[PDB]
Parts: sequence; C-alpha cells; structure tokens
Amino acid sequence: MYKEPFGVKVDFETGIIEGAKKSVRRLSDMEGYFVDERAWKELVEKEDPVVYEVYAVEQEEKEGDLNFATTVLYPGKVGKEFFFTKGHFHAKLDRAEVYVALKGKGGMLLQTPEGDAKWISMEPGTVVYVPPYWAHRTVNIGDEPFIFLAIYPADAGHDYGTIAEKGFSKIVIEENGEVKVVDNPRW
Amino acid sequence: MYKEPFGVKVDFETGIIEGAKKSVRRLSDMEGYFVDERAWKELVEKEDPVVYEVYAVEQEEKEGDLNFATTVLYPGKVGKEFFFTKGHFHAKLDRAEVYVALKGKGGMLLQTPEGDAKWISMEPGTVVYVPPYWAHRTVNIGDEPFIFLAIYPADAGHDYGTIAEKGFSKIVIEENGEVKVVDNPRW
Ligand SMILES: O=C(O)[C@H](O)[C@@H](O)[C@H](O)[C@H](O)COP(=O)(O)O
Ligand SMILES: O=C(O)[C@H](O)[C@@H](O)[C@H](O)[C@H](O)COP(=O)(O)O
Ligand code: NI
Ligand code: NI
Repeated sequence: MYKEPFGVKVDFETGIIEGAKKSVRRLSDMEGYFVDERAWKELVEKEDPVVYEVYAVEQEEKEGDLNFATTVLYPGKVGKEFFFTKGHFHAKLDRAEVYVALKGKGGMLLQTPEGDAKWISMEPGTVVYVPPYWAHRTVNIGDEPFIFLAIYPADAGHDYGTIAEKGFSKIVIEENGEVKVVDNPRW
Repeated sequence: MYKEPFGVKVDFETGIIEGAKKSVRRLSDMEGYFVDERAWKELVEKEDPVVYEVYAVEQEEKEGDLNFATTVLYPGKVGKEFFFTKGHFHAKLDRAEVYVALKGKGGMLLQTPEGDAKWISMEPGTVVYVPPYWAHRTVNIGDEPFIFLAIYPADAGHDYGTIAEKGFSKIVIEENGEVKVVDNPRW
C-alpha cells in the first residue's frame, strides 16, 4: 500500500519541524570528541550545555526513499575548539546528502575514509553537496545558533564509530581572533 | 577517486542557484496539458509566457546519490487553471523526493498509478514528502512567483508520458475568486 504524502512546516528561525522526532545532544554526550579534555570536563561538570538538537522526519530504511532533518547547532567552544556535531560516515558509504543552511555562521568538515579533509563554509542559503563516501561534521563558527536542513537517503544510516575513535584529521579553532582549520594533534 | 564536496549559494528570493543548469518552460512547451485548449492556444499567441524555470545541480544516475533543483513557477492561469509544472512519476517508481517551499503560494498535486489524488498546500517553509509511487506536479495559486527547492534521488529519473497523455485525475482552478481542486473532466 502507498504511503501518504504530507507537508510539514519548518521554521527557518528555530529549525523546528512539525511532527518530527527530537534528539538532544549535550556536551556530556560527547566524551572523547574534543581535543581539550580538560576544557571539556570543566564545561560538562559546570553546566553541560546542549551542543545540538536534531528534528528528524525519517522513513523505514529502504532504497530510494528519503529522510530529512534540521539540526540546531549551538554556539560555543571547548577550549579553542568550536562546537560541532559528532560527525559520521554513512553505513551505506556510497549514500550522498544535501544540506541547506538556514541560519547562522558555520561550516562543514568533510573527510574521506583515508582522512583527506575538506572544509566548506556555510551561511544561510548555502547548499552543500556531501558526495558518496565522505564523513561529515558541521561546526558553528559564530555567536548564534547554526541551523541547517539535511536530506539523506532513508537507507544511508549512520556510522559514528570510526570518527568517535580517531576524530577528523582536522580541527576547527579560534586562534588570534581568526577561525582556522588545522591539523588535529590526536590524529 | 571520490567526488569533490562543494557548496553553492541558493538565493531564496529569486530561486537562482549560482552556476546551475537552467531550464525554461514556456507555455508553448506545454501543449496537451491544460483543460482549456483554446485558452492555451490564445495565451501562447498573445504572449507565450515562461511558465517555470528550473536551476538544477545534478549528479550521474547512480543509486544513493542525490540531485537538487530550484523551480521558479510563475504566476498565471490557462482559462481557469493555475500555472503548474508538467508533473511526472519517476522512472524508478519507488524513488521519493523532498521539496522545500522558499517563496510564494502554491501547492503540490500528487497521484498514484491508479489515479488516486492528493493536494498539499505549500507556503514558505513547508516541506513536502513525496513518497515512492506518487507522481507530482506543483501549482502556483498566487500572483507572485512560487519558488521551491527539490532534492531527489539521482537515479529516480523523470517519466512524463503517463501524465502528458491523460493528465492528473484532478485540476486546480480559480472559481469565484477561490482556489478549487476538482475532478479533471478530460481524465
Ligand atoms: O545523516 C544525517 O542525518 C545528517 O547528517 C544530519 O541530519 C546529521 O545527522 C545531524 O546534523 C546530526 O549530526 P550527527 O549525526 O553527526 O550527530
Ligand atoms: O524530480 C524533480 O526533478 C523534481 O520533481 C523537480 O525538480 C521538478 O522536476 C521541477 O519542479 C519541474 O517539474 P517537472 O519536472 O514536472 O517539469
Ligand atoms: Ni549524514
Ligand atoms: Ni520529481
């Protein structure tokens, strides 16, 4: 039997989606993700901020179908490192994604299985094409929430493990007032 | 060789994507689509207006990859029928699509292979899930351009013929200043 087409309202100012399933990630949920573990433990013990929220409208994992989700990535730093999403590869590696930036100042860090990295800056209106095989993480390099919408194949799934252990070959930090993308010393 | 990730700017006020492949549909390119063949004929002679333009960023037709396109669907009527896109099923029938309304007032007309129909209103921020098996046409029911962004599987393709011959089982008209969705008499 056919599934019912539907329309949902997405508020471009808040990233909120009608009828979506919410996921909240606090700093506590990201142990082993940031370089400055001391700054991380400090911030978690102190206030444990929400780093991001995701509003997902997902389908059964089936070829050819599509999921979509907004993420509201909060502004902040862990030491010199800007707040970011955990990042993942797809489970079905060759699945692509399209992102549409809606609000705030940010960027995406991408890397291949071999760890070659790319950085793509994002401001409202930027659409980013995440090709097959690239892991991706977004980073909020500004003072307000960075909000985007992602559309991904329903069967892409998420591989978080490889990134959780090694991280990305690069990191995004504030150095002398400027945003810089530099080698990750942990890598 | 992995493909290069990239970002492109989409202008939410004009629907233009910087450097995208541009397509123009004038009314003469849509013979056999509107119920009122005489009004079609006359509007073509008098003016042949652009019905819509599409800005597409497409990938090769591989499974799991994704394309995205904006459409600027211009305001107008053919007889009593509102301007609309030709409409299509996908070549690979079970491919879904996600549309994001950016500007204007419009809506989407959808139908199954058996001709069962559904109408979904679209205002800015409305996200529509076009499920597998559903043919889809967008309609401009306002007096300004209706602009939206669609993201669709790169392998979905476009099957126009079914629709080109017999149309949708419903039409969207203006009657006494009011937008109405009614049975298509020529279906
Ligand atoms: O595959 C996806 O669903 C998209 O990448 C996106 O919706 C992403 O999941 C969120 O922005 C959360 O980021 P993380 O999944 O890396 O935690
Ligand atoms: O599958 C697609 O590519 C989307 O449905 C969308 O991008 C659509 O093609 C245009 O809005 C024009 O509509 P038509 O393809 O019916 O002419
Ligand atoms: Ni993803
Ligand atoms: Ni389509």
